[PDB]
Amino acid sequence: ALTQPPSVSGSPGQSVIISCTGTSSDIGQYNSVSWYQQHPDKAPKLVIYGVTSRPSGVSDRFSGSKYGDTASLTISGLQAEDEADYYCSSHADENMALFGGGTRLTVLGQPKASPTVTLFPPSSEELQANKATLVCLISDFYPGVVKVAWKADGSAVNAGVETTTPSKQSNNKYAASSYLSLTSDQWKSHKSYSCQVTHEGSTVEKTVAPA
Amino acid sequence: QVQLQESGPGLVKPSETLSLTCAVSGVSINDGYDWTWIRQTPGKGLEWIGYVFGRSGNFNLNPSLRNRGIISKDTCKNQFSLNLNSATAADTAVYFCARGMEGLFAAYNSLDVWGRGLLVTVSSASTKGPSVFPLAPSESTAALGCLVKDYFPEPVTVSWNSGSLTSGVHTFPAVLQSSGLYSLSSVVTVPSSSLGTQTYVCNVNHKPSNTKVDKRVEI
Repeated sequence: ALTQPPSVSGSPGQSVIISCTGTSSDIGQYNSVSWYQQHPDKAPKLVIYGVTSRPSGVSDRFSGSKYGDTASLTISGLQAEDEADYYCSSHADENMALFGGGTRLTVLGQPKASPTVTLFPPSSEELQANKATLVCLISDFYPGVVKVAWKADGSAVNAGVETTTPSKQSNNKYAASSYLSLTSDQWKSHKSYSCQVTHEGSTVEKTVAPA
Repeated sequence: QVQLQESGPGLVKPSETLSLTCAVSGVSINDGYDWTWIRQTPGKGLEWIGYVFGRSGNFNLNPSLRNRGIISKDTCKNQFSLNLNSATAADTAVYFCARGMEGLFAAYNSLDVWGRGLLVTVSSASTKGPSVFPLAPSESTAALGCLVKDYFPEPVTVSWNSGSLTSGVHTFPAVLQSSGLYSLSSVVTVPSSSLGTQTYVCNVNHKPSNTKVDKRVEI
């Protein structure tokens, strides 16, 4: 591949240089480089084409350069709207193109927020098949790391559990979810279950019980 | 407008062929546009696969995938296609189609229009359709939801009241179980006075199994 730094960070209103280092037979030999912006779960957006040019409607805040076998993107006037993975690509010898390994741009100093936790019991439609699950949904939080644990009758549960790696929403805050998977006897065994989520040392807890 | 959209099987078995089409709107497939395929192995970065030159029908691929696939253009349907033989687990990725903007040298490097992407999964496993259950309030304050259990492969798509709802809807990323089957959940935040005054239903579609279903969150 072309080589990029795995991640880079910058404060609001600042400017950042994102770099892609290839070899002489791709970045060097040809004045054909481009940059793409990718928000998660969405298609890449073209940001610069050739070493220098911008598509229509791409903001004046983006510019491109090349020196020797290396090329770079400048983003200036950082908004949180600029938080994305950024990919470089260049034409390569005899009718190819090559991508760089990608780089994740973190825009620092955004307002923190602790999770809007929601919790639901098994459906009565579900436990009629004598299998039962608890659904805990974790929404609108930043920064994006969470500790999360379940309890049965106020005591900790360490089997039958799965939890997502967190995911960025449209609004740059994070979502996640946790699931507890039970038989109907194991649902009925306990008069309440709780999902406990801890974010920046502050704790949100949500509680559920039969009927 | 110029629009592209991917089509193809969501599941492929090891050492089959994986095929995809990209249907082109608003421009002729013959307009000379470097009709390009790109993949993104999930959370592992972009790969360029290759292109078709619209007005000559010549094609070229990535030196890993030439000698194993072709790309072609269909003049009758106004679309282009990737055929990628001897499929392996590594070929599991989101596949995108794209347009190289007109008349650049190496325009397949400078891709102005992109398609939505289609996840293709390579597995010896079987497709399995979802089990769909409603989630209903008293026990979370204003949110309805739905649960979509133990399906394969990815993805499943969800909507509320047949697309009458968009505001206040949020569908969560799935989680992989140890069984290799996935599950996910969807919610909609409802103005609490509306419960039983307005009907709430979720539409669900796991197309790799042809499973389309609708479910009543019956208050």
